[PDB]
Amino acid sequence: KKRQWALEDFEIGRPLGKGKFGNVYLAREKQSKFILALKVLFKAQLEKAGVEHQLRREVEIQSHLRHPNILRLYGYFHDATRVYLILEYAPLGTVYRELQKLSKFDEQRTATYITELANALSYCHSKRVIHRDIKPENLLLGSAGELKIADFGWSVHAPCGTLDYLPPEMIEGRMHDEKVDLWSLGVLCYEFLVGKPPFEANTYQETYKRISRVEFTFPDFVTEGARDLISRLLKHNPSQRPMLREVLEHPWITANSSK
Ligand SMILES: COCCOc1ccc2cc1OCC(=O)N(C)CCCNCc1c[nH]c3ncnc(c13)N2
Repeated sequence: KKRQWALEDFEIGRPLGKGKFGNVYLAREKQSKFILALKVLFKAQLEKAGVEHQLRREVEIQSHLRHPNILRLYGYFHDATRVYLILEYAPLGTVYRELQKLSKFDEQRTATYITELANALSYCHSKRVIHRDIKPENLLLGSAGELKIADFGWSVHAPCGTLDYLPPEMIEGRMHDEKVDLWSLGVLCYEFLVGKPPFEANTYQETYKRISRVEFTFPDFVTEGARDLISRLLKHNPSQRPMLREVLEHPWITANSSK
């Protein structure tokens, strides 16, 4: 990097969101006036949870990712008690909150989100990078409503968390592959259109069985092109899922996506 960062370089503004390990704040770099987000994580929490060194890896990965639909990490630093991530600010907030406000997305908004996700994942696959738990809460909106993936690139542990967004291979304790991200598109496409993710339940263990079985239904208003895309992405067998190019070339995506 070009700079040594300290907290005194930044004027902190209001909280943008509150996470398990800490909060995200609006901030402004004092000398340049550059507005950004600062995500502040407590070291003690990271340690106790056993994710401290995992974060380090994901930050290094993230620091090398440049793409209009991937939230930019500009730098990072620390002090005795906290880690600080210096991020691109996404002024229209999370897709989660947009989904709550609208209850569900129309086909053009969904198709365009899926296209933008798929471009970002395709850029990440060209670097051998994958994701885990891509969820509306981790997807952000830029100044012109463009999707930004905030969820860092995933890095594994040595060889309780929510199951909604995980593919069969992750949960059955099996080998995994970039094709996890194809499963993620399927889950997200469904959730964008329907308003809830497709394997939801009141219990984790029930959600587990639903995913393993790929057991889900479509409400009557979900159209055939959409049912086609979602069903090809939610294949139990990773090899039967399409490639990212096939998602971008799918007639329902091309009929509804903004070009
Ligand atoms: C290990 O860390 C990986 C990076 O993860 C994140 C980077 C940036 C994020 C959120 C990230 O994770 C999710 C999280 O911590 N939440 C509290 C969810 C709230 C979303 N924030 C709302 C928000 C609004 N405008 C923003 N501009 C930039 N970043 C933002 C936000 N938040």
